[PDB]
Amino acid sequence: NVFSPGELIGLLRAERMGRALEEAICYRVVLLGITRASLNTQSFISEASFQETARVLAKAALRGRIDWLKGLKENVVLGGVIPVGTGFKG
Amino acid sequence: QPHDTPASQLELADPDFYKIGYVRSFRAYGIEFREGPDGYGVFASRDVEPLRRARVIMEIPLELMLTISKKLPWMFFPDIIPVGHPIFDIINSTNPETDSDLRLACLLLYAFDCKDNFWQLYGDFLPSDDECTSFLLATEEDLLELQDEKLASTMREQQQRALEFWEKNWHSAVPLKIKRLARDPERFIWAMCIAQSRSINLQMRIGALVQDANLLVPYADMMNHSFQPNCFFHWRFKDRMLEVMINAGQRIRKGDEMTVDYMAGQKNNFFMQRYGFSSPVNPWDVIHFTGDAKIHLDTFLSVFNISGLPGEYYHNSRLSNDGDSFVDGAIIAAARTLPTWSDGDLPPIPSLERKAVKELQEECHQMLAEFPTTSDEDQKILDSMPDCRRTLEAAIKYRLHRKLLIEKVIQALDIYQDRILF
Amino acid sequence: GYLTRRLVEVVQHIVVRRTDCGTARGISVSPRNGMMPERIFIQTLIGRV
Amino acid sequence: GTEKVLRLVFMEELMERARNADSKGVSQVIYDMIAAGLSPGPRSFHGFVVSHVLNRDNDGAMHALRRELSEGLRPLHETFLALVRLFGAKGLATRGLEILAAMEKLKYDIRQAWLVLVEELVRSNHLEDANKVFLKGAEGGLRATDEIYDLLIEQDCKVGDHSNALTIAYEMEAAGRMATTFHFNCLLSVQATCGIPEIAFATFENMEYGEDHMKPDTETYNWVIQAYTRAESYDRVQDVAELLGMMVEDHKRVQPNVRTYALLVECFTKYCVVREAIRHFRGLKNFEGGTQVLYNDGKYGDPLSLYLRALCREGRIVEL
Amino acid sequence: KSDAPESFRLLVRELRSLALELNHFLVSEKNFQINRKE
Amino acid sequence: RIPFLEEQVRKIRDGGKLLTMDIHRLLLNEDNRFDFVNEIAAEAKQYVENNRDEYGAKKAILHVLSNRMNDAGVYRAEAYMESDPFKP
Repeated sequence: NVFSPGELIGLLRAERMGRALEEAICYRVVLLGITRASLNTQSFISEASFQETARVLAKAALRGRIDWLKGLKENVVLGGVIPVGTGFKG
Repeated sequence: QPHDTPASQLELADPDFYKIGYVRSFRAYGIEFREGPDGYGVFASRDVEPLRRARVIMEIPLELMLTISKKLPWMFFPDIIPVGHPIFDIINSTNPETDSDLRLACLLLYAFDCKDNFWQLYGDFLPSDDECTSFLLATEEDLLELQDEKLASTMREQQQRALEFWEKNWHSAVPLKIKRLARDPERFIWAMCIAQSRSINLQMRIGALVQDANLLVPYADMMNHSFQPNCFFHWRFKDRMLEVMINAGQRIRKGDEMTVDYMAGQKNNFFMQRYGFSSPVNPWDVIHFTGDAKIHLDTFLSVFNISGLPGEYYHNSRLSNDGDSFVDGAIIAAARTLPTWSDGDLPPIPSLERKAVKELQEECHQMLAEFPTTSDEDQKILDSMPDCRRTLEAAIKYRLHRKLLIEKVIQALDIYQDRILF
Repeated sequence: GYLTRRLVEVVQHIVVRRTDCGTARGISVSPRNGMMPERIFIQTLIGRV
Repeated sequence: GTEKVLRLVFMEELMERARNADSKGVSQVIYDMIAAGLSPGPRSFHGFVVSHVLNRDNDGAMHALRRELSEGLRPLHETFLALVRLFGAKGLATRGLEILAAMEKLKYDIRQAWLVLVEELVRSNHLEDANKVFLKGAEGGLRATDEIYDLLIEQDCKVGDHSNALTIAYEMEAAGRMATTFHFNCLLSVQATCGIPEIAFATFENMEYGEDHMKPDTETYNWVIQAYTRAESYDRVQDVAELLGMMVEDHKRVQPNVRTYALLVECFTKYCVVREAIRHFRGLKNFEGGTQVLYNDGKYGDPLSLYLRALCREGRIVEL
Repeated sequence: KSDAPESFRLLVRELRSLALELNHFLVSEKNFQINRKE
Repeated sequence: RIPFLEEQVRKIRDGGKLLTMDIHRLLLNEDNRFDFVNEIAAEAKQYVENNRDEYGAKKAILHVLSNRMNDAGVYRAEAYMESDPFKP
C-alpha cells in the first residue's frame, strides 16, 4: 500500500524508507538520460512540457497535479519574478 | 593661539611608527597617533559630524598580526611556524581552556626571531619592562601594598605558573632553536605580559572557515579604554582586514580621544589583573554589603535621573544636566550594587528609608576604616613620588579609586536622604 | 546548440539556497589511485571545501 | 533649617495613609500642607496618585494627573508607570498611548513603560490590542526583551493567530535575536491545522538545514507528521515514511514520545498498512496512557476504533 | 516583448479551449487563505 | 611620486571611472551582492518618492552612491556630475 511495483522514486527517499519500513522493498539503480530524467520532474508547466506537450499535460490533468512554482522556466512562462539572484528573497 | 584640546598636551609620535605600516597595506583615516608619558594614543584630526553609518579609521591587514584559534586544532592563519619546528610541541602541550596567553607569548617570541616579519620592526614601539603597567612584572612589596589579599594571591599564583612553565619547557637539553627565543626567564614573563595586555578576541572568517581566535593586532592596541566607547572592531572578510569604525550617530570633534571597550561588563578587579588598569568611574564594580537594610530602587533611580532597564542604565541628561553633574558611572554602579527592594507600586515610607540610609552609611564607614590608610594620605603619596615604578602607581591608584567609590556612594546616599523630601 | 539546449533543460531548479546542508560524508581523492598525473589532482581540488 | 524638619512629618503621614489605600486622607493632608504655605511637590502628588491606583480608580488617577500638571510641574516616572500599568490592567489600551505620548513630550524614555503596557495587556486577556501596541512601538525603533518576544508568540500561537506571531518573529529577527526551536515550534503548531502540509514542510526544511540552535526536536517531527497525516488533498503516505526515515537521528536526542507513536499508528492504519501499525502500537503500549492519546477524544475518525476494525477485518486477532 | 500577465492569460485561454483548467492560487502565509488570481 | 601623472588622473575623474571604483569598494563589506542591490534600489525609491524633481543633481542612484561614499570619508561630487568648464 506504500509503493507500486513500477515506480521511479528518489534514492535518498528509498534509503530512508528502507531504514524506516520493514515491509519488503526492492529497488535497483536506474541510470536515467538527458531526455528521460527531464520528463520526470515535480513540475509540468516548463520542465515537463517541452518535448511531448501532449501526454505530459494529459496525465497531469488526469491526476490533478498541484505544481509549486519552485523553478525558473516555470516563472518565466508565468511572467513573475524569477527566484534567482535579486528575486531570491529570504 | 593654539586650541586647547585634550590631544594638544601630547606631542606627535615618530613618523616611522606610521611609515613601517604604510609600506604595507595599512591606512589610517582621519586619525593622528600621539605619544605621551603614559604611552601612545589615537586622537582625531577632523570633525566627524553625526553620521548615519559607521566610518572606518583604521585598516589593518591580516599578514601583519598573529592569530591562534580557540578550539583544539590550533590553526595559525598567518602561517609563520613551519612544520617540524619544536615550538609547536610547546604550544600544543597546553590546556585548551585555561591558558591561552602562553600560546600567544610563544608565538610572539618566535615572531621576534623570524626575518622579514613586521614584529621585528614593531617590537621597538612596545612597552619595555620599566614602562609596562602589568602586575606580572611586579615585586612582593607592591603586591603586599595593594591591601587586597585575593588579588595579591592570584597574581602570585600567576607569576608562579609562568615561572614553572618557563622552567619546564626551557630546560637545558632543549635545542638551540627554542633556547634563543627566551634565554632569560624575564623575557618569557614580558612576552606573557604583552600577550595578556594586548590580546583581542574576535570571530574572524577567511575563505569558508568561520572561527573565533585570539589575535595580537598592531596599531589597534594603542586604543585606550572607556566605558562609553566611540569605536569598535569589525572584521572584513573580503580583504582580510580588521577595521576600527566610529559608532553611528556619535559626534566626534577635533582632538577627541578615540577609545574602544576592553572586556565590556567586567569588574574593576579583572582590569587590574589583566591590563593593570583601574578607573574610578567603572559602572560595574561591586561593593559587598552584609547589612539587611534595603533602600528603595525606583525612587533612587528617579532622584538621580537614572532612566533605563536594569541591564542598561544611563543618565538622562535632557531630564537634568546641570542640576545632575554628580551622575557618573559611580552612582550607576552604586544603584546596581545597593541592596534594593521593590514590591509593586507601593510608595516608600520616609522613616524606613531614613533608618536604612544611616545603617548603609555606618556600614560604609566600618568597611572603609578596615584599610590602614585614608584617602588624603594616598592622594599625597601618589604625587609625592614624581617618577616611581608603574606597578606601585597602579596599586595606589587602585586603592584611591576604591576609596573614592566608597566616598561617592556615601555622598549619593546623603543626597538621596536629603532630596527625597522635596 | 541542441546539446546545450538539452543540458540547460536538464538542470534549472538547482539554485544555492542553504549555507550548510549538515552532511558528514566526503569523497576520497587520492593520487595513487584516482588521478595518475599531478595536474588532474591539482585541478580536482581547486575551489573545494 | 526647619523646612525639611516639617516636610518630613508632612510626607511621612501622607505616605502612611497612602499605603493602606486611603484617598481622602491624602487629599486632606495635601490641603493642609498647601494651606501651610508650602507648594506641593511631585513626591507628595505621587502618593495621591498611588492612592487611586491601588483602588483601581482610573478617573481619580486622571484627575490627580491633571491636578499635578496644572501647577506647571512635570510628574515623575513612577507616577506615569503606575498610570500605564493601571490602564493596561483594565484593558484600556487607547488610554495608554496618550500617556506614552505625554511621557515622550516630557523628554522621558518610553521603553520600560511600553514594555509594562504590553505585558499588562497580555496578562489581562487583551491580546489584539497588545499586539497592536507592540507593532506600533516596534516600528519606532524600540526593541523589546526576550521574555516579551517569547510570551507574545506563545500566546498568539495558543490562541491561533499566525499573522501577528509571524510579524513578531520577523521583527525579532530584524532586531537581532534569531529564532530558536521554540518559536518555530509554536508557528508549526498553528500551521499544522491549515490543511496544506507544504507550509509545514517548508518550516521543517528551514529548521533541519539551518543552524544548530534551530535544529528540530520530537515536537517538530510530531507536528509535521500531523500535518502530513490529517491532510485532505492527495496520498501523502510516502512523505510520512520519508520523514520517519529522517527522524532516525539517535545522537541528536531525537527520540519518540507517546504522541509520535500515536500519530504513526493512526497514519499507518488509515492507509491499510497494519504490519507497521501493530509494531508502533506495541511501543505506544509500553508507555502509560498511550491508548488515551491515540483516542484523540474521537475528534478525527477515532483512530483507536479504526485500528481495532483493521485488526478485526484482516483476522489478525492475536494482535487484537 | 509580450506587451496577471498577458502571456499567462493567452496560455490559460489556449489550454481551456481544449477542456483544461488552470488556476494560480496564490496562498498567503499569514492568514492561511487561498486567493485565486484571474 | 611620478611627475607626469596628472593627465590620467584628470581622465579618471572626468570619464567617470570613479564610480567603478566606488562600487567595488562598497561591495567589500557586504556578503551577498544581491541584497546590496536591493537595498540601494529601496533607498533610491524612498529618496525619489519624497521629492520628485529634487532627486539629486541628475539622478537618484548616483546621489545615493555619493551619499554613501561621503559618509565614509571620501569626498565625491554630487551624483558624480562635474561639467567641463572649457566648453565654448
